[PDB]
Amino acid sequence: TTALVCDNGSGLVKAGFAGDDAPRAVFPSIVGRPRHQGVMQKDSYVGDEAQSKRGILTLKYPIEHGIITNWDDMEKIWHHTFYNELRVAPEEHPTLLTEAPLNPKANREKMTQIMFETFNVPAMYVAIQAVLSLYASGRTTGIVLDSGDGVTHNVPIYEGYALPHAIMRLDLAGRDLTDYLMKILTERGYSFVTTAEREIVRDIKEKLCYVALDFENEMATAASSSSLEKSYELPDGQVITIGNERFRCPETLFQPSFIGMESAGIHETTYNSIMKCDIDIRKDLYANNVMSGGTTMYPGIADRMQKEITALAPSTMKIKIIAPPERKYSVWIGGSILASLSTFQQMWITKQEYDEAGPSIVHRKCF
Amino acid sequence: AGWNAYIDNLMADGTCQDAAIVGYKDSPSVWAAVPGKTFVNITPAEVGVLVGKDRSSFYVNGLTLGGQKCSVIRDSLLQDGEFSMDLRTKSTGGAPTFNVTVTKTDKTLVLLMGKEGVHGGLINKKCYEMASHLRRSQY
Amino acid sequence: KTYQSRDLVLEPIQHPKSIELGMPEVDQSVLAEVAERENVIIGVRPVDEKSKSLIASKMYSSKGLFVKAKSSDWGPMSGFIPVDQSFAKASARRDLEKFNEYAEQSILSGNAVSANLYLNQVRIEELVSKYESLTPLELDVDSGMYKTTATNGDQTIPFFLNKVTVDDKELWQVHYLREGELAPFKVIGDPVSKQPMTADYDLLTVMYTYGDLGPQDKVSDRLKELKDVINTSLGRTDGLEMVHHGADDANPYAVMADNFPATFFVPKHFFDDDGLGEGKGSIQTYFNVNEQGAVVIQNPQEFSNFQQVAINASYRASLNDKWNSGLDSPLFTTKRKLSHDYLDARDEVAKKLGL
Ligand SMILES: Nc1ncnc2c1ncn2[C@@H]1O[C@H](COP(=O)(O)OP(=O)(O)OP(=O)(O)O)[C@@H](O)[C@H]1O
Ligand SMILES: C/C1=C/C(=O)O[C@@H]2C[C@@H](CC[C@H](C)/C=C\CC1)O[C@@](O)([C@@H]1CSC(=O)N1)C2
Ligand SMILES: [Mg+2]
Repeated sequence: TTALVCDNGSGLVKAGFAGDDAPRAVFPSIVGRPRHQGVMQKDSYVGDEAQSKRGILTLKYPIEHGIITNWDDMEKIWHHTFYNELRVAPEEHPTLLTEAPLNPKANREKMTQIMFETFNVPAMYVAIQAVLSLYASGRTTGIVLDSGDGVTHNVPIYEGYALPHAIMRLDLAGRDLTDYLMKILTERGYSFVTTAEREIVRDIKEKLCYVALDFENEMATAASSSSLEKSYELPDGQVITIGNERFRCPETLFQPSFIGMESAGIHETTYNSIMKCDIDIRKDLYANNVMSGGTTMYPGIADRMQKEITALAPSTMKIKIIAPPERKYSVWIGGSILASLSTFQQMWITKQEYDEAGPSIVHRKCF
Repeated sequence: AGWNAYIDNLMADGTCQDAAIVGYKDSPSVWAAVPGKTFVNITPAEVGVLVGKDRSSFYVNGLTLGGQKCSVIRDSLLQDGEFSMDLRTKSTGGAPTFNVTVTKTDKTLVLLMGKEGVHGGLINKKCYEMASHLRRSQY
Repeated sequence: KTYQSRDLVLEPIQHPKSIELGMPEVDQSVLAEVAERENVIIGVRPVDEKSKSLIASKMYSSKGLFVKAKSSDWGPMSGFIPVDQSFAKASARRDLEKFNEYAEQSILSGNAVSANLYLNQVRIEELVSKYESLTPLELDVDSGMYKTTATNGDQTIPFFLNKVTVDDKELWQVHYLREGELAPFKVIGDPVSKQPMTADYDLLTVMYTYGDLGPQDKVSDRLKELKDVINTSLGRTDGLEMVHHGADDANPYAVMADNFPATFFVPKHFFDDDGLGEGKGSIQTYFNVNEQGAVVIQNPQEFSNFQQVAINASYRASLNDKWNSGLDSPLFTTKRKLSHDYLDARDEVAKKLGL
C-alpha cells in the first residue's frame, strides 16, 4: 500500500504518491458549475476540464489565501484528485494532506471528518505546508518563506515543529502580483482586465519578471537605457515591451505599499518572525532561511533577501538563503519524504483512532 | 499514594523517557514521577510559569522543567477540550532533543517526555488520555 | 577526478574517440545553440549514416506522421520511401500487400503525394563509389539514360538515371521498368512541399528545467513551441522541415541502430568546470561530446547515467509530454531514477527524526 500526498494550493493542486520525487498530477484548483441553475450535461467540472468549458460554467476557487472556504467544491476537488487524476480508490491508501500555517481548528477538523467519512481513507495526517518545504531541503530547523498563488507566510520551525506564535502572514502572493502587473501594463495604454487577460499577464510575469538587487538603482538604469527591456508576443500577434515592470512587479513583496497594503515586506516579516522565537534558536533560523512556492521563483530573490536580511540583522550574524531549484514543488516533495519514512506509520491518525475520538483527534496528533 | 501505578501506565509502551503528575493548587508539589529523571525535580517557580496568567514572556527564551530548558511549541493551556502545552527540550551540539506535553486537570498537571524520535502528537494523545481519566476521577 | 553521487560513479573517459553520426554537423551546431537559448536538454534518435548527404542537400522534406510505408536501403531509392514497396527494405518486400496498401492509403488520405525522385551528383557518387551500392552507370543510346543495378536487395532489377535540370540544379532523375515500360520512379513526398520524404529528426526526449514544468495554458504546447524554435533555427525552406509536430505510436519494435547512438544537446553550463556540481567536473569528462557540442549516448547504460545526471541537475521530462524513451532497460523504472537531492534530503530528515 502506497500513501498519497496531496498539497491543496489556492491556485494549483499538487498530488501524487509518497516515495516519488515529483507530483504525478498538477492542476488548477477550480470548480466550474453550469451557468443555468434551474430544474428542467454534468453537475460540475474540475481543474483542466473546468477551464476548457469556461463559456458554459461559472468558475470558483474553493481555497482562498490557503484556507478552504467552499467545502462542497473542495470535496469535488478531492474526488477528482483520487479518481480522475491519480486513478486510485481512496479507501485503500493512507493520505497525507497539507494545510496552510494557522489553519483554523474548525477547518482541520472538517478536513479530517471528510477524509474518514466521505472517502473512508484507512489513515490520514495533516502537515503544515512550510514544514514539508523545510524537509525537502534536508533540514528540520529553519525559517521558511512560503509564497504561492494566494498567501505568503514566514514560518519558523524547530525540529520539525512549526512555531505558531511566531508565524507571520502576508495576504499578498502570486495572484496579487499578476493583478498588479496587469494594472501597470494597462497604465501604458494596453488593456489587461479580463480573466483571459489575467492568464496572459501571469505568463508574462513567470517568463520575464525578476527581483532587482537594488530597486532605486534598477529604476534609474531602466529610465536611462533599454538594457533591461524584453519583448513578449501577445496572442493577437502584437509585441509588448516589458521594461521596469519586470522588477517593479515582484518588488511589491519587499514593498507592499505598491498595491496599497500597509504590511511590512517579506524581509521585515522574516526578521519579525525570527525575533518572536527563543533567543537560543535565532542564529539557527538566520542560517537556514528556505524559500518555497511558485512566487519565490523570481531570479534574484535569494540574493535580494540575503542583502535585506543582512542589513536588518546584527553585523556578526551568519545569514544563508536556500532557494532550491525545485521550490515550486518543495511542499509536495517534503510530504513525499515524510510519508515514505518508517517513522510516518506511528504519526498518522488511523480510522480506529478517529472512531474513538472524533475529528478533534487532529489537534492532538497533527502539529 | 497509589500514584506510581499511573506513572507505570504512562511508561508501559516504551515511548516515553519521563512522566510526572504534579499538584498545582496551593503549594505545588510532585505527587509521582520517574525516579532519577528530570520531572521529579520540578519546582513551584516552574509550575508558576506553566500555569501563570502571562502567556507571552516564555517566548523570549523558553521555560524550564526540572531545570531542563524547553521551548514552547503550542500553548493550548486555555483552549477548551485541550488544556495542554506542547514543548520541545533545547540541548547543545548534535545532542538529542525531546517532545514534552503538559496537560492541566482540575488539580494536577500531567507531564510526559518522549524518547528520541517519538513524535509530539503521540505524546500529546497519551497525555490527553491520562488527563481525561483523571478528570473522570475528580482530579 | 572521478564523479560520485550516491550509487552513481562515473570515471573520466580515457582516450576519447570520434563517433560517426548521421545528423549533419551543421545541424548539430544548430541544436546545441537551441538547447542553450531555450535552456532545455534535447535528445534526438540516430539518423541513418547513409542519409546524411540527403539531409545536407536541404532539398527534401522529411518523414511526417501517419506514414507506415517503409524506407528502402538499396538501389537508387536508398533512404527514400518508394510508392511501390517491392523497392523498400526486406521486411516490406516479404509483406507486399500490407506495405503497398500503407503507401497508397497515405496518398489517398492527403498525408502524402506520389513524387518523382531526383538525386544530386553527391548522391550518385556516394552510391557508386563510397558505398558501392550501385554498379557503374552505363549510357544507353535509345533512351539517353544511364543503366545501373543494385549490389544488394534485388540485383536483377535495372534502374535508369537521366540528367535533368530542375530549377537551375543539375540533378539525376530515377526511372525504372514499370510493367516492362520505362517510367519515372515514384517515392512518398510531403503533401505541402511535394518533395520526397527522407528520415526526419525524431525527438527521443526533451528535459526541461523546473520553471518550465507544470500545467499548461492549452499533446503539449511547450513541446510544440520548442519544435517551432528548432525548425526556425534549422532555417530550411518552408515545407522542408526536419522536425514534426506530434508523435506516432510507440510501436512494438526495438533494434540498437534505431535508438543509438543518440545525440543529446544541453545548455552550455554543463560544459563548464563545475557543470556537474562545485568540483565534480564537466559533462564532457564523463560523456563523449564532439566539437559541435553533441553529447553522444551509445547504449542503454550510458543513457541511464546521462538521465540521472540531468535529473540531478533539475532537468526532467515533462508530465504532459509523451515519450517511448528507454529500450533494453538496465534500471529504467521510477524508483531507480529518483533525484539524488530527494534521496539525500530523505536520508538527512530520517537521521534528524531519530531513524
Ligand atoms: N517562474 C515563476 N515566476 C514567478 N511566479 C511564478 C513562477 N512560476 C509560478 N509562479 C507563480 O506561483 C503561483 C503558483 O505557486 P504555488 O503552486 O506554490 O501556489 P499554491 O500552492 O497554489 O498557492 P498557496 O500556497 O498560496 O495557497 C502562481 O501565482 C504562479 O504565477
Ligand atoms: C497554467 C496554470 C497556471 C497556474 O498557476 O494557474 C493557477 C490556477 C488558475 C486558475 C484559472 C486558469 C484560467 C486556469 C488554468 C491555468 C493553470 O489561476 C491562476 O492563474 C491565478 C489567476 S492569475 C494568477 O497569477 N493566478 C493560478
Ligand atoms: Mg502552496
